[PDB]
Amino acid sequence: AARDLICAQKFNGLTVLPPLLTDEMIAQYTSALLAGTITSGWTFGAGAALQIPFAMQMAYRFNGIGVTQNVLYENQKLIANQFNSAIGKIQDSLSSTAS
Amino acid sequence: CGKGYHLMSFPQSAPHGVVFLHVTYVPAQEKNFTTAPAICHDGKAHFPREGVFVSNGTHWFVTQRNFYEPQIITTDNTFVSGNCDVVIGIVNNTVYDPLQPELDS
Ligand SMILES: *[C@@H]1O[C@H](CO)[C@@H](O)[C@H](O)[C@H]1NC(C)=O
Ligand SMILES: *[C@@H]1O[C@H](CO)[C@@H](O)[C@H](O)[C@H]1NC(C)=O
Repeated sequence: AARDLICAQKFNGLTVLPPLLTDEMIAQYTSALLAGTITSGWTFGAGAALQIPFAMQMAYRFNGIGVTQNVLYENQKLIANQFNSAIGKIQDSLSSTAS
Repeated sequence: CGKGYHLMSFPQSAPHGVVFLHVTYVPAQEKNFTTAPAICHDGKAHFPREGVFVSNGTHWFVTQRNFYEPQIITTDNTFVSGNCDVVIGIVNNTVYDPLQPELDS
């Protein structure tokens, strides 16, 4: 009794094809990328994946940006607290603001 | 440019375009090791300068990141910072000093 525009545009030949990649396997790709970038560092993007503990990988990233790795290991809990608070803040930012 | 760490590139002419040859570096054969973030000796902490601490199970070696060559832990390739009570997972081993056998003789 209340016709929407989808049926009206469907009855004039304007169809919409479905995408080949649905959201399940896109989510599988993102899960694989997250698992690689946590448990392998940046080695999996060049050759094969190698296991590295996460604190040593963060020490490598700090040595990359210009801070020697003794600053990390004496301040690891502060880094973890700030990271958890940042993830919670960005979750609240996506929950509140819709723009 | 290519899959892996990059070394060079060679262009080649083509009809209506260009063809590249990205020579690249790929590691091949792997080996498991047991690591530790630092080495405790005399109450102070030793860290790798440019490398990583590995162990085969009996001895501890310092090794560069993308190729396996073992080296003895010395004061020349390590720098000291802090104590042993703030790092997590530190193991106990000696630290060699090259000045001691020179002063002994
Ligand atoms: C290292 O140990 C794991 C655990 O069993 C094993 O699956 C793997 O084949 C070993 N070797 C390499 C190169 O990862
Ligand atoms: C290293 O030696 C100290 C005493 O020299 C000891 O208290 C400590 O537990 C040792 N480390 C480990 C991992 O056992």
